[PDB]
Amino acid sequence: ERNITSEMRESFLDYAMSVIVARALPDVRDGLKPVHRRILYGLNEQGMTPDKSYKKSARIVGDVMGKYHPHGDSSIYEAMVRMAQDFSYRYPLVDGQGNFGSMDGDGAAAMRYTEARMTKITLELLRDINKDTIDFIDNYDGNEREPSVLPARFPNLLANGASGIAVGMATNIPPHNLTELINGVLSLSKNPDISIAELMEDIEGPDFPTAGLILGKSGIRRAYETGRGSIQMRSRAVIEERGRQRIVVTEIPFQVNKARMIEKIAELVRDKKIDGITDLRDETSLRTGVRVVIDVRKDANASVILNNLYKQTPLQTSFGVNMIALVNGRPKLINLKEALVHYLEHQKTVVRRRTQYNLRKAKDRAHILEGLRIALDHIDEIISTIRESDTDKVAMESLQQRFKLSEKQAQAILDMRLRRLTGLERDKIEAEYNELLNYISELETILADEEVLLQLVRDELTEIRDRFGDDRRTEIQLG
Amino acid sequence: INERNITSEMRESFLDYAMSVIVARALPDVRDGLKPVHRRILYGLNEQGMTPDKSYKKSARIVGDVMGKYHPHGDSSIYEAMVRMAQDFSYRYPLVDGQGNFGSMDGDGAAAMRYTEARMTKITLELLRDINKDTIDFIDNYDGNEREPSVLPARFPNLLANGASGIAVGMATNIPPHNLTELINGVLSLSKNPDISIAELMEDIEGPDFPTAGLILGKSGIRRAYETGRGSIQMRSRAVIEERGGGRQRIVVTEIPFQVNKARMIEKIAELVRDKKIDGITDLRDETSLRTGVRVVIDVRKDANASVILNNLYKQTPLQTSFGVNMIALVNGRPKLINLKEALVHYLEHQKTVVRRRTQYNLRKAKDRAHILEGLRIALDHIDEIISTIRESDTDKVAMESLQQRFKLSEKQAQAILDMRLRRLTGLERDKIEAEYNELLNYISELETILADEEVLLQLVRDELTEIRDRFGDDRRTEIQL
Amino acid sequence: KLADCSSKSPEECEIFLVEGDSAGGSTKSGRDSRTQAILPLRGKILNVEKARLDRILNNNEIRQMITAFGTGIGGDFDLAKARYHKIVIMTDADVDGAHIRTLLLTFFYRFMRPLIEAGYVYIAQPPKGLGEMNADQLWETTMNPEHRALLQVKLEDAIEADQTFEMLMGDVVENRRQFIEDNAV
Amino acid sequence: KLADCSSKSPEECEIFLVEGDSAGGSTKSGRDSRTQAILPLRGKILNVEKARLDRILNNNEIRQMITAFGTGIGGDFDLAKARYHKIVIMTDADVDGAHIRTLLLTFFYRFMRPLIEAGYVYIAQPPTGYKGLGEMNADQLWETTMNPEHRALLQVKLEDAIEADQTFEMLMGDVVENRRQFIEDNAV
DNA sequence: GAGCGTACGGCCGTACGCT
DNA sequence: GAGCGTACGGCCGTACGCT
Ligand SMILES: NC[C@H](Oc1noc2ccc(-c3ccccc3Cl)cc12)c1ccccc1
Ligand SMILES: NC[C@H](Oc1noc2ccc(-c3ccccc3Cl)cc12)c1ccccc1
Repeated sequence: ERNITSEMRESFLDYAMSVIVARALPDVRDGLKPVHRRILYGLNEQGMTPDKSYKKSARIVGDVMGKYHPHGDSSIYEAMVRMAQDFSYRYPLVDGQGNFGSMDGDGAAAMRYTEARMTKITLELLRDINKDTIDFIDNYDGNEREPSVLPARFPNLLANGASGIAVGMATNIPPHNLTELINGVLSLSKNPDISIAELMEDIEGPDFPTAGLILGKSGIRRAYETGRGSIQMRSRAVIEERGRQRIVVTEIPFQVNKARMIEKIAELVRDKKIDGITDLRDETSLRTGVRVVIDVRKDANASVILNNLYKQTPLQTSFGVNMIALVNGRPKLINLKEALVHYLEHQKTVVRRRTQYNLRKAKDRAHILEGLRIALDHIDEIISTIRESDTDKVAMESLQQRFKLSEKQAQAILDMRLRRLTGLERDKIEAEYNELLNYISELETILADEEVLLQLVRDELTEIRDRFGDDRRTEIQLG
Repeated sequence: INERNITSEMRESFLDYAMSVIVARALPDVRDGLKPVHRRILYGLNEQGMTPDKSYKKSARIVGDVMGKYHPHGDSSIYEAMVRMAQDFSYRYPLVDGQGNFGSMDGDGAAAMRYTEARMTKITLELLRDINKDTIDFIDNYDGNEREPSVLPARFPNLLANGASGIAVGMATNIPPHNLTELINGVLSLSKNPDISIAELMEDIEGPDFPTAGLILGKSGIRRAYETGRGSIQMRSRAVIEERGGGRQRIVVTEIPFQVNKARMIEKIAELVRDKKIDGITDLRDETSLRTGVRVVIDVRKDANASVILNNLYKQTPLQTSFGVNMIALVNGRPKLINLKEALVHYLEHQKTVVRRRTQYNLRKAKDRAHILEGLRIALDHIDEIISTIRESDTDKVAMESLQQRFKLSEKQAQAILDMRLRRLTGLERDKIEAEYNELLNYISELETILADEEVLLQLVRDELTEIRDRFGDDRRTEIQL
Repeated sequence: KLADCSSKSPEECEIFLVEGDSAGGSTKSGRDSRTQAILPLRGKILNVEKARLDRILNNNEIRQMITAFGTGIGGDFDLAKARYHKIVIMTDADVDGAHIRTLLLTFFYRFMRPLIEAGYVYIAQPPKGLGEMNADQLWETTMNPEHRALLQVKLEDAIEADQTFEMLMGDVVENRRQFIEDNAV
Repeated sequence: KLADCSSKSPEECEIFLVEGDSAGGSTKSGRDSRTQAILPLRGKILNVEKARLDRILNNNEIRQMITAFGTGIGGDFDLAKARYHKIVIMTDADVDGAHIRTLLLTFFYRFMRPLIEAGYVYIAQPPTGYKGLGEMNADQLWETTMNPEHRALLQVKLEDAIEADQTFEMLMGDVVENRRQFIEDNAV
């Protein structure tokens, strides 16, 4: 027996919660939904790096679906395709070989046909993932470990943006210029009490991969203040002599389908719902770039036809900002500053933990080298101790007792090869040991003084800005 | 001139396709019974150690790995080929162990590859046994970034055991499955008498043995097929007539012919009744269940003769079907129509090759190892001098030269001594080395006996086939009525 | 896509609703084909609480379920023309299972409420998914009347039920969001 | 399924026939959309040498090709109503590419022979070692295969009509034995 | 006959929130 | 509105030879 109300409320909550925290909404730290994170981590685990050659998509999707993402091959492949489209992602995270679609909304070829790898910038998302910088968790069947979040050494949520239909809520975050973002984070990292207004001297507004125009700072400001705002995007269009004129469109609004947008214009003309348009061609080519031509009747006013086209087609589109992401595993509507603060805090954590890990590993290694030094310095006695020992277990006990060695050091000495008893090998061991002690001291300086960390972070962010920073594409027109 | 004669283009284009479909798609190799796609799947399972002892891996993971590394074709072509190898109603000795919906006899497909998991069957280990002991030639994969096996060791005769059907260009293949026990007894008989007749072989190999069981009518078709490579074999459902109460009878079908679709076969019978084209059938139910097995019930009207209705059903439905034997496989890379004896001879010859090469490899490795152990013995026996020699040496290069000169060692032995760990200087370790060294000398002698006398080698083949027959041999399912 | 049972006595017949042909096939093998029918659906079904009536009646999955039950819908609903006295919802033990369960319950409650009242609607409890299980094990745990554990859907308060379906499955997002925040754990 | 070019001057227009939407999309990006049309087919096309005329005229891929060329078929074939003066067969560099090439050539030779005579049928030569054209990027597919400055098309020339009739009937006809004989004779 | 089994391919639904 | 982007899903064509 089961009450229908109880069944509905518990069943629907299970679904809704799952769609919110593990499908449709990105984490504020690395900007990734589960499926994106699992793909990039899968690329990394099979070392499909920019230097190595493209691997078949069906191989990648199979590996990701098997080990991390127990869902449809289409859900995985299409998510990987989008990360590889230079018109979808402002900073592409996947380097594709083959038909990964066009702006006309032709899909990618099937996964049998395409090959893929990491982009150089995706290395920065994954940098130090293996230095205990982020927590791993069990995969869906408990046969594998997957990362809860990526190190994200650049601010990917705002850089690439995110759109996601959840349950009870959606997200819509526009992409940004990486240079502007990082200048924003640096500003914030020097002044915790910084205003949105001051941040906007670094972060002018969104920067779409497709370029185009944004009309005014009102929408942008409201969106960065509150997490909600409408931003008016507009095609880059001019009127030019062809003694008849024409409208030429060279940039379209973000996430607008070129083929569909042209069909809407042809349909307005077919249905006599807009007056003055004598022809409509798509002269786009990879050589010429985007070029949609609209011929205007002689002594029809072209400026009036252009204003009508904006009102009546996606040639002008609104971007409805709704900045909802997961913060400590819960969906929060966040302003520009919360998003940057949560990111900077994630970086402080990643660099601290990396340093703690490097120190741990260096100390473990220094301890082993101390054992090898003792063994090389009394090698004649060590040999006799091991020779009079009947088993490995007895030798371990005898070495520990006789020479005041740890179990880890005694194991290391029993594993030492005879070629390590030559003259140059003793010097080589003490060389490594001295460098290790300087490194351990450098690491302890960083853990001792939180401010020393910040100065180091500045220099590594600057290196990333100099290698990956790029020019704004979307013009923001005042008034 | 970029100019091209239409006749030249057709002849060279079509030949490229046709040749490729024949030698690298649709026809199996006579040695391991596998088409390319099957071989690449089983080798892929083995390279990712998806073995019977380890847990089932997702099919999408397996298909991706195979498509990436070996088989540059559609995911559907690969997955469906893997599914079939996992169906106990398709493969007489399944080569893939499936978890989930891998279809039924009603012809509902397998669930999509996202839904299913798979691994090797215990018998697929026998297909792959000794693949790593230089028993078969490897070749470059399609892009030259990987090595794939040209053929599997195939330590049981898989072509005849599981059979094969394949539409090529200019030719097809249709080979029925066989009983493994009967096959191996056949090979043993042949291995003792090269001049054996098909007739004598058929005292071991009665005929085909389908996974679905059922009946074969007569030895005429079977004989013609084993003689010539071509023959029609009449298969028949196992059906009985039984009282159902009220003096009324019914026909119960418990086994159907091989590769016949149960759901489709019932629909043909219902359609004959709907269209009044067969008289006397009052009901038709499929009482098949995992508890009962296959059970198709046909209720017969009280007046009506049930034996006459059964004979009509055989004439008018797939309840009786022919299996058209067309025994074409690749022999030295070319399609050949082969009789039963050629197929068994080519198989036995493959085994002699695999075991000879394995033995040559084991001898190579054992000798290399014996040589190293001789070096380690010398080193342990004069360990005090060895240490001093290495300590007075400035570099590894000097130590290598000094050890070789001072102790009359090879470069391989000196390298082995420099690589020796300190834990090898304990008391038990010197005894362990001499134990291994003495066993190695007996093994080297056993291996040389095999390479010296082809009769010793052939007996090894016989003995290993017999071990497989005793572990994997099983009862006949298909009754052959004489 | 319906695999009907042999018996034409509704009082002893039961129909199993499953997510796709994946579960469909495993189920058809496992079942007692004398008394157990199977209707495999095609993933997420129409949310009838949000959808317009034109779309609902034209939907192919909604049509197949109406045809299978043979009761008709709304005013023309006739409990005595029912072809099964047990309609079993057998969705996977995952989150997308729970969603398809809420979507079917929404259809039954809005278009065939007397079926729920009569106690003909049940919820199977498979022990990741049952599309991945074998038929032998799927029978013994979930479909065998000797060992299975069905939950019978009981409607207690019709006013409270009307509010719950309208809140979870209705077009008003704010009430749904409020419910999630309130009940989040 | 046809992505037509802007120019309506057949003398300077060309149509590319490709194996699927995989190659279709890569091609549509690469092409000069002023003079280069694209008709993506749907895998293996009907073998017109084996098929009955009823089936051929009802086939959706055969219909789209007839519509695209605008010449009609057989007796009603009109070379002057041709909408392209270059029909380019651009199949993948593999064995199933070669098959779709033989299947298209069989259709052209039996139903539009004067198109071949006029020298309007060509065969693109994509560089070998990519899986197909669905595996190439558009930039590279243009420069090697579609750019009139650097591409290498083969023009299909019909020399002996008697020898051609025998070759199509042998390779693509319903008689298996002549086809099998040809393969054995010409193997390696 | 029609469909067997590797190959080349394509086309349709549903939920969810926001503007 | 209608479509953005992860999720649940499904269904059809063609070659090839032989029975
Ligand atoms: N934080 C402000 C507020 O929170 C939630 N709205 O809906 C939710 C659903 C679930 C949870 C949750 C709670 C606890 C643990 C895990 C989870 Cl996922 C939190 C919220 C919000 C309202 C409106 C918009 C954005 C954010
Ligand atoms: N022995 C007659 C015949 O052989 C062939 N039919 O088609 C072929 C195509 C190619 C080759 C070949 C020859 C030499 C080198 C490499 C190759 Cl691949 C042989 C045959 C046959 C066919 C079917 C059944 C029985 C016999």
